[PDB]
Amino acid sequence: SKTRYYLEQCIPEMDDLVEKGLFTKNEVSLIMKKRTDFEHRLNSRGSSINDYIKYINYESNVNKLRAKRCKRILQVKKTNSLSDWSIQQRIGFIYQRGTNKFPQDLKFWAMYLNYMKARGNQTSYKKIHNIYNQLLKLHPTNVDIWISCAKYEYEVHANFKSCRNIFQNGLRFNPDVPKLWYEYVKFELNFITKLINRRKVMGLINETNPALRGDIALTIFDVCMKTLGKHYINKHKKMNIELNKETLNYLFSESLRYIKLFDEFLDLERDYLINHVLQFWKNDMYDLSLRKDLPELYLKTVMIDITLNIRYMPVEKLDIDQLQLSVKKYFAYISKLDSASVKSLKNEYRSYLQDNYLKKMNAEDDPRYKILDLIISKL
Amino acid sequence: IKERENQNKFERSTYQTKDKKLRAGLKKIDEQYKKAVSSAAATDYLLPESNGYLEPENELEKTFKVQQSEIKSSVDVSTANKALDLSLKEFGPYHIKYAKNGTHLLITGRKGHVASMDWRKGQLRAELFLNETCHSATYLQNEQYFAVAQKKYTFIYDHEGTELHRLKQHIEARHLDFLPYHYLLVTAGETGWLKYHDVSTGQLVSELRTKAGPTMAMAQNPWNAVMHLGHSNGTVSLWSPSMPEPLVKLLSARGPVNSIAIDRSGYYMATTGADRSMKIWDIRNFKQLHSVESLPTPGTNVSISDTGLLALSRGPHVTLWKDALKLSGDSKPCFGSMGGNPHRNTPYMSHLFAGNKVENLGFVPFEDLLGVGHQTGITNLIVPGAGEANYDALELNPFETKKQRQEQEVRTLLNKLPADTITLDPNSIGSVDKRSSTIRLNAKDLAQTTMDANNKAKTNSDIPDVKPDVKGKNSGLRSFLRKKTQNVIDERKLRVQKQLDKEKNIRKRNHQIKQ
Amino acid sequence: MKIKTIKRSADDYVPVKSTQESQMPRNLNPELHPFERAREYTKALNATKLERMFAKPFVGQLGYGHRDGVYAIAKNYGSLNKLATGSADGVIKYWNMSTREEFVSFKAHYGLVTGLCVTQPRFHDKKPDLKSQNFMLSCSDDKTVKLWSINVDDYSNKNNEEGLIRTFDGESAFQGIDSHRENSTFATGGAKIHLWDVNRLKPVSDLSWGADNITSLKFNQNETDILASTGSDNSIVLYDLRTNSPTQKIVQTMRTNAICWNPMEAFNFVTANEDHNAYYYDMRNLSRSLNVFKDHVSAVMDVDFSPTGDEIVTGSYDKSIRIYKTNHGHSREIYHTKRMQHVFQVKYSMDSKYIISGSDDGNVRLWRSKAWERSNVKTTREKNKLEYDEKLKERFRHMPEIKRISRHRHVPQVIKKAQEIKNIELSSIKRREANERRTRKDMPYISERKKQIVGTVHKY
Amino acid sequence: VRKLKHHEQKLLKKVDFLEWKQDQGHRDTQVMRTYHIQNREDYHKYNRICGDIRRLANKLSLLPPTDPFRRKHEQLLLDKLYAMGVLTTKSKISDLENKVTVSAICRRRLPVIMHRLKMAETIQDAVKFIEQGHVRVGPNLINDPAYLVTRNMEDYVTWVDNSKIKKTLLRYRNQIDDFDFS
RNA sequence: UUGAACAGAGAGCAUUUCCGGCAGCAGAGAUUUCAGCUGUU
Repeated sequence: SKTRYYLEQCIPEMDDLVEKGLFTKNEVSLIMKKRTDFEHRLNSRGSSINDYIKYINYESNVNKLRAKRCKRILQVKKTNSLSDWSIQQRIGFIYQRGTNKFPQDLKFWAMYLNYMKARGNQTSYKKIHNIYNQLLKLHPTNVDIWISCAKYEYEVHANFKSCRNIFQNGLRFNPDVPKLWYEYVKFELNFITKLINRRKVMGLINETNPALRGDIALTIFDVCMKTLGKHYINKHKKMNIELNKETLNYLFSESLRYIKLFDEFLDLERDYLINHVLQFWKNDMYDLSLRKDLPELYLKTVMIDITLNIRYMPVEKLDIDQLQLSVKKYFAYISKLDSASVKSLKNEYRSYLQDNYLKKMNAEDDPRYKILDLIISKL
Repeated sequence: IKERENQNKFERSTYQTKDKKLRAGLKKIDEQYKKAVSSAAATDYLLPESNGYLEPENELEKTFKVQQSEIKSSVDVSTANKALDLSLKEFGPYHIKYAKNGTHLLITGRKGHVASMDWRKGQLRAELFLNETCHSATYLQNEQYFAVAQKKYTFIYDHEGTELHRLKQHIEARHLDFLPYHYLLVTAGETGWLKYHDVSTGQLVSELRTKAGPTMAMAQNPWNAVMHLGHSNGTVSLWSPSMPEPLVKLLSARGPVNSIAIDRSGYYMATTGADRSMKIWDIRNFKQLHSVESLPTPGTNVSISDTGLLALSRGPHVTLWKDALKLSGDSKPCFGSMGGNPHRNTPYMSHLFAGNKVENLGFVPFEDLLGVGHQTGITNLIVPGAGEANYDALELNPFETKKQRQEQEVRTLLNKLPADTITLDPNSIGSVDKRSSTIRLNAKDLAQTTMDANNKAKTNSDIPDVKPDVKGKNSGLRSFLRKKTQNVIDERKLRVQKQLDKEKNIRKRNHQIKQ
Repeated sequence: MKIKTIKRSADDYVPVKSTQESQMPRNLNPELHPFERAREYTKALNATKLERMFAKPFVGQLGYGHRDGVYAIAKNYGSLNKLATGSADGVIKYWNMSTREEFVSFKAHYGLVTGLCVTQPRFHDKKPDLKSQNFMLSCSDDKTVKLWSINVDDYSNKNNEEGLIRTFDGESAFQGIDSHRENSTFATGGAKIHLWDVNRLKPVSDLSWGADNITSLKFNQNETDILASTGSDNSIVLYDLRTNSPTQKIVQTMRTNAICWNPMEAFNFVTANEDHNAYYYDMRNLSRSLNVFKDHVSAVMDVDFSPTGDEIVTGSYDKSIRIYKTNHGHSREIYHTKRMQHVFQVKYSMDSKYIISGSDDGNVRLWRSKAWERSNVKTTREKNKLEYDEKLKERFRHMPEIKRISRHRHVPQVIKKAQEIKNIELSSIKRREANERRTRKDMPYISERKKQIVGTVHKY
Repeated sequence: VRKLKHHEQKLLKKVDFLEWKQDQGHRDTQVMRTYHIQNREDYHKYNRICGDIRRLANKLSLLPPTDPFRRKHEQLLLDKLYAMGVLTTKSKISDLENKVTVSAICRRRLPVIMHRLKMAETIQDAVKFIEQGHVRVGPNLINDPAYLVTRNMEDYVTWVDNSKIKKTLLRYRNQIDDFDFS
């Protein structure tokens, strides 16, 4: 039977261990009794994934004991024999059998992947790719596995082509998940930032382009808005107008969180990216006017633009002319908006300018801070 | 193909070619044999248990001084409970038998009280009060059927205890046995006839006439299913159902042979006679190894365990020897070490059933236990090192279930071995006939042999050649003419007479020339 | 005093969970396992008896059969389940063996359908759709060779013409046909052997050895440029297309009916003979045969190899089919039926699992290549049990009653009486040869594999 | 034994653990169940006696038919067996081979006689009443169930006096006389 | 039928390339670990 075959496959390792001074024959017999129990539990009916986990833990501690015994007796870090890789091969085989039998246990899949990544020198990139291929075919609608695949390929191999292909296939399978779009934008921004800093490194060693601009991330942004809106409508499909307004509000939050990612990206042209996203939101969506449909969100976007005109610049090195231009834009927006909207926008702008400059610098310390306090009192 | 220490028991014995296909095929056969033997010996890492032992730490410590109470206190509770005592004062004495699994026990009193039980569970399968003289009982292929040798006829009962069969052909049997691969129930007794009965079909396979009076003892060789009978003339005879005469006759004792035991490997046999002599024989080579002479009292029973312990019961005593079956003279069983001589094999254990007489002995299979039947029932003695620790679940499973028993019954029935396959040597099936030619003869060689046989008459090679040097007293032609019938005259005898006359004339001429 | 006993924890032998199977401790010590030879012998004898119980070879017939006897059978070498049969009334059917029914039937010719083969035509101007359509060539005594297209439902890639594409017209009648395994060319027998092309309406070349007719053809499967042919003058002639010439000729005692090349060995072929035998031949040395297959009673009408090349199948005039291993000179199995009559075509399926036979009664039948085997997929335990049984039967085949059971077949009374008549006649020839060898001091001993050959054109 | 599968039965046609040819159909067990025979060897002792009768009848048949010795001995045997009660009639010679059975002898045992005499409702009841000391054949108490009753001896198979059974039947008919002890 | 450029697969074959010794530097990960660098063997 299968248990007998697997035990007879375990035999040559114990031949090697007895041949070296590492283990006594009785100790080998006790180890094989435990392995007999575990192999019977795996190959019988009524098994669980916990039996696989316990067997892997047992083999791991056997390997640790073997390492200590090889350090102590022979005074060598490792022998050149079968026994130093055979337990590792067995643990990989137990993981493979467990994933084949219960493919739905994502924790066991993660344990398999972590183990195969951890034994880096002995494993193969081909093996990690095969485990990813099996797992991605079995669970194509799990976004985290696609993200982990792309992350492994980006940090370990720095394979930007494979990372792009992984993200594109994953978004083909999961077009409704905002998280995968976000990670794709983050990867592309990381790639172009690394290209920019690599060009800068070259320019300092020795002696434009839409790729360096960020138009790839902008196109991913636009396709994200269309696809996420369409799939959100398909999931939740006068009342249609209310649903469209709710969809626009839902997309607005993801857009603002993309804005926060752009603000996190300091090296990139934040002003360019914010200009593009506010251009998109200035363009009408869902057959309704944005400002008329969501005046609170329109006022929020106007205040966001007015603040981010100078928010990229530090408060210590703030430009009085830029602050005056922002205040003039705020006054124009207040004139355009309703009186309650103008009052709310003025209060928000005053609070933002206060938290920017008034807490940072004193009116006695800076002569321009007195003018800022006067402008805040006027607002 | 690395060489291994335990390879010897996995080795198998066997009783320069120009052909390239044959050379490569024989090379493949030898390679596969060596690989299979090494890979079989490599599986001793997978043995789950180890045999028991009883070791003395000091020089003052003797193993035969160790008592059953001390052993029962020392060993674990399950084995202490397995050592069971049954007091049955009325219908004694009791002859005991164990199942080949060892999970069932079959006791038989002389006054007709026959019981089958699951001794470890404490569950009684059957209990019969026959009110009749009963001598022996045995289990059949399971615990489901058992045979009892009653006063005249032998009876077969099922698991619950109903009579299935009354075997009129088996008369006054005192000894019962079962061959578990041939499904043969073997009876011997007062009539001096050995009878083999097929329990599956119901046909009596063999009636053999021992011609030596009532059979005093009977054992089976588990290796080759040959029955060793012990007669009152002092000979053990070896019987096969396909032959009317015994295969081997061994002159073992002077008086009647009290008991016979054969070890599991079938290589050693122990007999006790009424002459107070216990003899250990090699079976395969048919020499005797040891002859312990003048026991204090004649040994009533011998038993041999699966590990190789030898148990001798003489009246109230039971003594066991360890490593007594070996070839060396240091392995001869003795009773006392004369001043602590290590070459003397003092008994491994001893026990006394005071005021009792041991009826029969049987080692519990795969347990460290020896069951003793006696005048008041049964006891189990704990004997560390007695039973085989590692069994095989395909052959005999002590933890067998009902459905596993049901499947194993049909499996063994399908693979029942025919009675004609029983030989002295189990490796005779598949061999070339002994009368047949050692080398293969093709058409050309057979035609050449036929031509030689035809030309032999013309070349006169049939008659012996004339030898003048050989005297006429011992001459082959003289013996040929003497062995031929006097009245009948044939051409061959005429040529033999002419050649004998010519050789006699030549010898006379040579003698005259010398003289 | 150290007292240690056998202690057995119940956890290692009785599982705690109900759902778990019981553990099987195993000890390979031979003392625990006696009677090796006798036990394996009894298993092998039970395997032979079980084979005799399970021997149920007849799978079934194809359709309703032809109106007249079946004289041409050609398998599709690309497709597993397709066949082409042609009868003596000029009717040709294409068969799906999976559903056991015909795709199409054609009233093809007016004479007997003398030859049939399945082709993959390769035209210069166009490429045929071989996924949707299959093609077959036929040749008859009405002096025609015709090409046919059949619609096939194996693939569903799409949502044409069934029938006559091109008619090749000849001067005399045609007796056999075969096609090239990698080219467009094909050859037809008859009065002269002609190499044709599907793109040309007249023969490309004439390959005839002298003025004798040619009955059957066969293209080599591996060395696809080699051809072999049978003549009515007891001759087997080889041909090579690279030299475009008839390579060698051998003359035997009687006329050979059919030829098949080994799929696995480019230089071996079997010929069916009127000797009641079949002969296995090496192309390089035709002075002797490799093997003689001797079990038939009347003339062997057709021969086919297994795709693995281990076995041949013969169909004869004694209304029987016989399967041979290439090693042994006698048959392994005989197939017969009261409804079966003279067998003129046997083919061996591309799976090597089935045998297709066409008979004089007009029926095409499917048989198992091995009668005791079954076509289900086996579990692991069943597959191991069957393999162990086969190896044990092979090991103990040499035993008397195992041989007695294994060689037993029910044979028709006519075939059995003819066997004993041939045995008596062979014994009479043996005593006459013994008397001749007694009379003559030095007589040559001629080999059984040499006896059938009258001569060869090119000496060795 | 579980039920054999189809391929197993063909290889195991002769296998049977419960019916053997030497059992002869369990005819002995059938007869003992019919007539409540307690001893196991009673059927075989009766069968040996029947075999002696049949062997003697066969020898008398092989004698010539118009033999005074043959006719006298056949009539002697017929009269003796009829007087015992084994043979119901004396008409035919052939009854000495056809109608001599073990069951014919077992029908002359005491419990079967009582059950036919309506003394007991079943043969088993008659057996128990015999062992319990209720039955006398003449003045003699018989506690052996195997005791064989002759045609003449049928007329004295009666209840013992002072029997609770006898008192019960007399009390049922309202004819109990306590002076007679009942 | 062949050539060239491109995109690959992990799926075959070969290696008489290098690495699974040691010392040291430095980085990163979860006090240890990890690969890498510089020497040496």
